[PDB]
Amino acid sequence: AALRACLILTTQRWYRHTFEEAEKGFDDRIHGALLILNELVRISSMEGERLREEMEEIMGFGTKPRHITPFTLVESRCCRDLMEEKFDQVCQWVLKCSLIQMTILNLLPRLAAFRPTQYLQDTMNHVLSCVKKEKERTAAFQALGLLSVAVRSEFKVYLPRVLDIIRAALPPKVDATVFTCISMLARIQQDIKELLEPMLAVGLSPALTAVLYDLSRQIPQLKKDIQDGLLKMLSLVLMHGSITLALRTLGSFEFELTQFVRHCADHFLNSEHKEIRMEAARTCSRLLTPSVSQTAVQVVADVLSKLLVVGITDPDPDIRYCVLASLDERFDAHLAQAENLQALFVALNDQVFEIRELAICTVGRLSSMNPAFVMPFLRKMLIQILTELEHSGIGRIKEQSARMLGHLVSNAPRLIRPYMEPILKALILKLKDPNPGVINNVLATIGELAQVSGLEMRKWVDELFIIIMDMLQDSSLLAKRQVALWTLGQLVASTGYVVEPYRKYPTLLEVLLNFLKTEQNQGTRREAIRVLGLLGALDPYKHKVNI
Amino acid sequence: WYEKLHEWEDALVAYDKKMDTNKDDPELMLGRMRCLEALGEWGQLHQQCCEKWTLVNDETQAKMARMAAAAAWGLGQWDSMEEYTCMIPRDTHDGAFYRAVLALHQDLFSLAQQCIDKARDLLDAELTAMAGESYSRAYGAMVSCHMLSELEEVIQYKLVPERREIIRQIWWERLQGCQRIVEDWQKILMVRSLVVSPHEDMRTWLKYASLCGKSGRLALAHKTLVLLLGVDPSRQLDHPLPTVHPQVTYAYMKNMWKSARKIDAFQHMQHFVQTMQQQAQHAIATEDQQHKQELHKLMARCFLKLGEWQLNLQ
Amino acid sequence: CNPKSVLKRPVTSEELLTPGAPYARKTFTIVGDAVGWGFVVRGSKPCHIQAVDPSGPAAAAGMKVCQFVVSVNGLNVLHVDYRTVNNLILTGPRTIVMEVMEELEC
Ligand SMILES: O=P(O)(O)O[C@H]1[C@H](OP(=O)(O)O)[C@@H](OP(=O)(O)O)[C@H](OP(=O)(O)O)[C@@H](OP(=O)(O)O)[C@H]1OP(=O)(O)O
Repeated sequence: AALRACLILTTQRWYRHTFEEAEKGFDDRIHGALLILNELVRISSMEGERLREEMEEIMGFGTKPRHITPFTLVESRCCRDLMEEKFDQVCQWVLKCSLIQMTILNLLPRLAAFRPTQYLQDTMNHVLSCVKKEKERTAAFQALGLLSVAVRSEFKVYLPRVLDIIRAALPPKVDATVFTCISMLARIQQDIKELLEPMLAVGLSPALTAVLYDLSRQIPQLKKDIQDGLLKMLSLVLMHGSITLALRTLGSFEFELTQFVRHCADHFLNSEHKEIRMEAARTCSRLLTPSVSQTAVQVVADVLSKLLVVGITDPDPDIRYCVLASLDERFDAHLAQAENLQALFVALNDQVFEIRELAICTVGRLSSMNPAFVMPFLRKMLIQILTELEHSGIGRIKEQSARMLGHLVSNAPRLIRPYMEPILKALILKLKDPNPGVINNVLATIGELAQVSGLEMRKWVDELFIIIMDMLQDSSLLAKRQVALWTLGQLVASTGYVVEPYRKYPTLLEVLLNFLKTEQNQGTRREAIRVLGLLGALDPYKHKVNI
Repeated sequence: WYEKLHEWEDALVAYDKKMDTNKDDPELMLGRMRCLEALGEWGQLHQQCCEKWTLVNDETQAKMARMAAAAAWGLGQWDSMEEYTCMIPRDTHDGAFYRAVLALHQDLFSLAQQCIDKARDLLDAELTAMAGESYSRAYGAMVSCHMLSELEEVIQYKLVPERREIIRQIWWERLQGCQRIVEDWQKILMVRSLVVSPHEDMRTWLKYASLCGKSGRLALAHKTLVLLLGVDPSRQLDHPLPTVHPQVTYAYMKNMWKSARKIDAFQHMQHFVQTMQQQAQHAIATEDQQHKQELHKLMARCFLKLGEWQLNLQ
Repeated sequence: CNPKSVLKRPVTSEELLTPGAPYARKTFTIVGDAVGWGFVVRGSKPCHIQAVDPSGPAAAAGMKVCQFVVSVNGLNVLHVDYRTVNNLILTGPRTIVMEVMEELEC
């Protein structure tokens, strides 16, 4: 493993030495010899590594952006000889050598892809012997699938041994490796038609669902048959930890379901387990896809009611957090009910900030749609946000209030456009207080306030450049300058200050160029370039005049 | 040698001698494309690149792809610019800029944003190395990132119609600080064409037309004036010049005086000042705040030219 | 002057429909990139591929120039204009499921 890491770095950025050292042991020293060869084979040929990664593991270009964006060779020559030597060792050391057997399976997957049929038949036969052997069934399971990846003709008829082995073993019952072999060998269309029945009795594991999901998307031979078994098993699962996995399967991808949603409001109201309630909120929201006929309009407003009650009175915020997170901007068509508002109104005055932060953003679009009661209530809350800034001399409290302000303006820009005076004046005085946490939030809020008030924030830019420039130029503290740089270019793309600041401040051009070499973060560098473009491309002579 | 001096008019004739007399390797033809692009003659460049696009090496057309795309963009033929765009290398600054402006035309706002961000990191490497020597050396790349920020404002222009009165005000004041170079203004003004037509803002194009004539080629400055009028006054001389757009026709009469016509311009100037006096009067509506003062200011310039030109002629 | 054209075959719509021909059908799924897929289709009736970016994702997963398409993301587009196919692929998801005629060197 250490040699492979060193070899990988060299390959990304000694081939003769590696080949010569391996040949010394080829002419106790069984697992080590294959391990070195396997690392060299993997580095030389990484095509088979994708299959191993997949086995271990198992929206749109035309969308309008949001109006208010918040802050973010030698080895190849010695290939046939190595393959011939490897075949002899496997055939000879078939049962008399488990350290060698463990390394043999790893070497076989690399050799099959690199060297593609006497060798293929012998490798499958050796894997077949190790299929029923101890400590080799799991390793040999992917060995058969690797052969089918290299050539479909090699496993045209010999792949059926894997299906035959799992034909009676799966129904009888180590089930994780059984599903992996089928998925690896899947990539003809009639074998999986009836072989899925043994996999049903194998067990309820994430690997089985992940493998089945991949097969349907990659190879939809019989989508209806695949959806028949998947839907039938899920329905009977809830008829009586195992149940939690079944709920995730339905919420993973789309299916072809009004009987589940009516009963979907029972587990979190009766089961005392905290883990199951976490997924209960998520599966309800994603299962309401069909949302003009008075057959589903009434029921959809009913299933939404249960989540709202749970999301405010649950003992732990973790269950409440996922309730509101699931109810995204998509559900704006069903959150306008007056009775449903009371659940959201209480969420503003909640114990934890994680729920309040999302609640104020959620009601921001709700306030623009239902301002009958939200608008009078938010007037008192806004004053308390500013009240804690000055009346209480605590740096932790001020940071909390400022962050909530950004969510409100970034979601309801129209209401805040003429009300810049109570906010901008307070924030400016905050920046000149005679705690780095508060600074990173007021600057982000100001940048968001500069987008809504186009050409209106004109009398404050003169006094706002000084505050920002001191945070960048002659910065005694190496704090986060990304926020200051981002808002500096955000209040000049709307106000219109482009060429004039280059004269009043004959240092802005120099300091921005210095950030290219000193700073190393990719996001920060792409923002300094944008500020340069927004300011302009003044000729070099005027730069000399400005000194 | 002429290309290294940024002198293209005598560079093109040099390649003509080496090509028209005898065809040679595909290196002289590629040299002309670098000269036609700099001059700004998209009509001649488009026919050469399209005809030669087939019988060239695959590696050879990689260099030609960037120049051929600009000619299609200048002519407004977006149907063929797509084919030329997909052959520019995707790991270069120019390879992402030309496929970013292509997304704007077909209304792909999400795809265009990634390309703009992708082009900034590619230009980052080229800008930091040049900035380490002096600011003057690092100016050819700064004008490139200036155009990158203009594409973002194009996205905002197409989305919110309420801001299409200050977007075409930053573009004016930001261009004033830029160096007065015909090549620099040609690229920047071409970016400001996917949304705003030349007839939508003659104030910027009139300043560009004057720059071309004063320090560069008079031929380029002449075709940019007939475009604004919509008709070519050079075709018919007996007919009077167009009366509408007094500012545009005022600059046209100065162009005739500069190049060859010191007598026809004087005759047309007399008829222009005569008609403006009648246009100034007989106006029941009162616009003394802006229109009347602006009209009177133009009259002083027109009368001043009459005195100077008549003394020169007589 | 404006069009260029690449494929030697003038028309192949009727031959494509006929079962007897050297071509073997293949389905290619192309994943989107940070700057685009990098392929152009400019065939009136058959909607043949016009050009492919050699460094683009399409060229990595086959997608040679001399190919014809009949279905995109499931929908059958065997007989439509090239412009209509361009609208469909852009309005679809980032990942595009495509079928390539892939003539066998004939
Ligand atoms: O070079 P000229 O033929 O003498 O014309 C100049 C020139 O105008 P153009 O841009 O149309 O060439 C000046 O502009 P620049 O030198 O800055 O480019 C302009 O001055 P302003 O930009 O300040 O308006 C000035 O106008 P004016 O006479 O009002 O001083 C105007 O002179 P004429 O109108 O007399 O030709």
